[PDB]
Amino acid sequence: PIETVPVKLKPGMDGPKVKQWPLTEEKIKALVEICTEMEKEGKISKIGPENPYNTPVFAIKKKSTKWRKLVDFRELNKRTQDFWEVQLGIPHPAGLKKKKSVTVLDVGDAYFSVPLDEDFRKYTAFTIPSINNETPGIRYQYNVLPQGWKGSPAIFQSSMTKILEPFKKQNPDIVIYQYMDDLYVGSDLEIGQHRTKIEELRQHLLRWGLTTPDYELHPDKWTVQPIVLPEKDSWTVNDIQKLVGKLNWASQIYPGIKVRQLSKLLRGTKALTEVIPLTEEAELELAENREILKEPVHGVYYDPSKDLIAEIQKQGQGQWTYQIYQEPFKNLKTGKYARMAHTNDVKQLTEAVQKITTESIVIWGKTPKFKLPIQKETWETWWTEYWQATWIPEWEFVNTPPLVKLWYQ
Amino acid sequence: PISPIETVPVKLKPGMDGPKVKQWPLTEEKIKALVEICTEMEKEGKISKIGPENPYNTPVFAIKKKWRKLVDFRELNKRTQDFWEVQLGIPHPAGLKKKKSVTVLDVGDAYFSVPLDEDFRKYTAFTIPSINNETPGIRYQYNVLPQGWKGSPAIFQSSMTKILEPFAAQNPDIVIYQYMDDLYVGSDLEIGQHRTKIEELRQHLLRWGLTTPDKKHQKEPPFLWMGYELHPDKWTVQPIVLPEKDSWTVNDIQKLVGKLNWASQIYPGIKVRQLSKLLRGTKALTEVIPLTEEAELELAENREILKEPVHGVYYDPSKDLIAEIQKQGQGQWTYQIYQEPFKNLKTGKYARMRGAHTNDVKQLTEAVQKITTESIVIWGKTPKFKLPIQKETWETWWTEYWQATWIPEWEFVNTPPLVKLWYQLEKEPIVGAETFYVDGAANRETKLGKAGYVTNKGRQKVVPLTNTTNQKTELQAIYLALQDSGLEVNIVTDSQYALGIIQAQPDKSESELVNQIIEQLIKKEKVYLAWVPAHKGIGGNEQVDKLV
Ligand SMILES: CCC(=O)n1c(=O)n(CCOc2cc(Cl)ccc2Oc2cc(Cl)cc(C#N)c2)c2ccccc21
Ligand SMILES: [Mg+2]
Ligand SMILES: [Mg+2]
Repeated sequence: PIETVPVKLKPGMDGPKVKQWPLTEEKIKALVEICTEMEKEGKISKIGPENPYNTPVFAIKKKSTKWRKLVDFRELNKRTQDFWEVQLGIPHPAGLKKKKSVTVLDVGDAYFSVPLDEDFRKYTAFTIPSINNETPGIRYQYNVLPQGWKGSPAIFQSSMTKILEPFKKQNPDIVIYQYMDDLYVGSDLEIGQHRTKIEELRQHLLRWGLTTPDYELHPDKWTVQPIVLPEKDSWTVNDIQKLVGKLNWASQIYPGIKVRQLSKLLRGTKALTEVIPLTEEAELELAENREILKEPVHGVYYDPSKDLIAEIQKQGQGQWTYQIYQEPFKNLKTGKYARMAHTNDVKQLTEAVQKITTESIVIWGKTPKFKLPIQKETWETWWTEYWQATWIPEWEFVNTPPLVKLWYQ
Repeated sequence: PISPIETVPVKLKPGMDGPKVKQWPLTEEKIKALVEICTEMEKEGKISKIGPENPYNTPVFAIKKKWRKLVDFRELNKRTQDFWEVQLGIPHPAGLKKKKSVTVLDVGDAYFSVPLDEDFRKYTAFTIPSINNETPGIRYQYNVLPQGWKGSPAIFQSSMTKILEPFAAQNPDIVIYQYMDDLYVGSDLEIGQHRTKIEELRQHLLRWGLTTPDKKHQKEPPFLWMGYELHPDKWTVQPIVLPEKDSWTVNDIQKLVGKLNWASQIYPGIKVRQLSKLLRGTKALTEVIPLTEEAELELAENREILKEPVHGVYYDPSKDLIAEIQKQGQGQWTYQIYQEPFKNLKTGKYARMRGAHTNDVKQLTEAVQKITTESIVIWGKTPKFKLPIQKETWETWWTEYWQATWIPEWEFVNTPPLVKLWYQLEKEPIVGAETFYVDGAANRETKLGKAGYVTNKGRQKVVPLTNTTNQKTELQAIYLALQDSGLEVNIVTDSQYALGIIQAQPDKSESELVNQIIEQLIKKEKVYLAWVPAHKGIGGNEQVDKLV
């Protein structure tokens, strides 16, 4: 709380200038309440028009009648990557996925002590908007490490790693990863004592001055979920077709596949609804390719130079299925998601995205860029309503339908 | 005049420096008229003579139509830092809050009334010529926000904002909206105290240097503001004059589509689909364009709508917000926003198809989006929606649609026309219905093709096609199997294109072919459509891919 680490943008990069989304009068009001207080506690200050930069700003409800502010530093983050990835990069423990339990702790109130480089604050500017453009927004910049910027944890990393040194000494079977404003704590304890070892930590942290929120992921379940060829009692031509098609598509992922014997087992222009039966030479390709679906793929290795790409697909019945990858047909991870007259499609998507993003952080220490199946403007309107996370992935909007659907179910 | 307001610091863009554009000599009459203004601007402190030490210079010219002074800051604007963008958007009258009375105050010399940073005054240096004569010019600098400088609108607005903060605290029963050089004061006081408050404010302003007009010179309703007539209990667009012409150029159709769009906020029913299609070519502005038949009609119907005048009403927070959507037929929708059943807040249209194939359920959904975004911008909330669609029509569609959507709280309305799913493909195949195995192919280079089928009942056909494409035939193939089929039919296709197009269940399309497939699909009472890999000898497509 005295020395301000210097921050440089990557040379020939000006700061962010991103349009503020318009907000419901409800949500504005909260941000005024919240900022008026932040400004008294000195964490932010009003700014003049000699500051052109701006970063968007939302209001979410955390877990909680209490409104919280969420700032979208995606742009600034891109333009500071030199600083929070190379200069003071926090390295990623590639084992947290192994542990049988992982708890996530919000530590981002840590940062509001640390003052922010005097010269860098201009780039944190945000705007509280007004309605109908009655008057120009209220303009602040940050005086302290702001939650949501990737520099913030990168700076604090020393103070964090010191404070953590006692606890890592006492119990060195535990792993602790810091992604932005979250500590991911994994352990192989049975659940009962994991949850107390998490209380320990909590109160360890809390008595060195780090308050924390007063959510257990078992990566012992994560695995590429394989393609399922529904065997039934009956069979038809149609089903032989649906069957043939699935398998032909799969040939791009598992070249080791064949169906000629399938494709000859209906060689006659027949009605679709013909209950055709099972053959020997044909049946030889069902089981023979049915277990190849149990065998994993070959040569699928996470390139850390490349972005992760997540695709989700609505599957009906509150079901959603996702695949993460970097090169087509080379799927690193794949999963499914489901809700429990309480849920709506968006809420579901928003939850799914959150879930896929955490998995992502645990595994690779980087978030994926989402191909969201929704209409840009609908998302840009309702995503903050079920958003609980302190961070925000990149996303885009697939307006091209899938057709595959079940193919990935 | 120059004020005791605090200055904003200003910098030039990094690794740049001040302009040095020399000045073309002007008429000895002009050079006269420049000095008359300069010194009377100097007396008033706005500018200060300087020694040639200052190396900077910016062109000056002069003009009239009382002579006037213009400066070419363009060169300076290029090297000055960027500032916080000013209000790009303007408040929509429909969302202005209803107030007992409304005062409009324009400030004068607004920019000249505000001081400019001292260390950034040098770069504003100009010079007045001495009718050549090898006579040294008059070197002057600004000490206030220069006109047409990049920094002026933003710094002025800061300054105005801050100058108001005290008053606004001591009088929060009143509301001041800010716009460029104006101030729009609205109150719910009695006419005698408001006039008092106004005249009070005017004095606060004057003590900070900002001049403002008398009760005698205050603009009086109705107010011609940003292409709107603002009345004290009603707003509308200004008068609109669509021209009648014999020939229509691109520039003309644009200005027309503009005006028509402008009108759409308060004049219901306005359509612009067919008119805007003309512009599709997006070619030269002076190119003449023939009017289509449908376009001529649309302009006619529009003309009738603007034949009489209609007005919008202001916003009341203590009243609910409502939105109603009415279909119009050509992928054209229209809506009205109201709190009370005959007094509309505003109106508009949604017509974007967003693709060459759509269905009304989708489109209506997209329409609600548009309305929600605007509602939120204008009134900071979203409206209760009154929609011509059955809760059962919608749930069916979205449950079965591949994208995700959010249908805000909404109640039915019966006002026909109503939104419907005209057909629905079967989810499972049909036992005891003929199975057609359609395929169709075309040679790119020959630009000729053929669609056909084959059935389980041994029925076969091939129609020949000229001037088409693979895609065009893939659909004709289906079009055929519908034509030659009973009221229940199984079609089996190798083209994901054609499948894609149909699975979407469009009810309206740019392609006539698809509109006709839509026709046939409506008659049939059961259609099942099924995909199989082409050139994979699935059994039956093989036979139909062979007759091609
Ligand atoms: C019973 C109603 C009544 O007397 N008037 C009324 O309600 N309006 C609409 C509300 O307008 C304003 C509200 C506020 Cl808080 C502030 C200013 C307003 O006016 C503006 C706004 C704008 Cl952006 C530009 C201009 C110009 N030029 C004026 C009226 C508008 C005019 C006259 C009377 C009323
Ligand atoms: Mg004006
Ligand atoms: Mg349509």
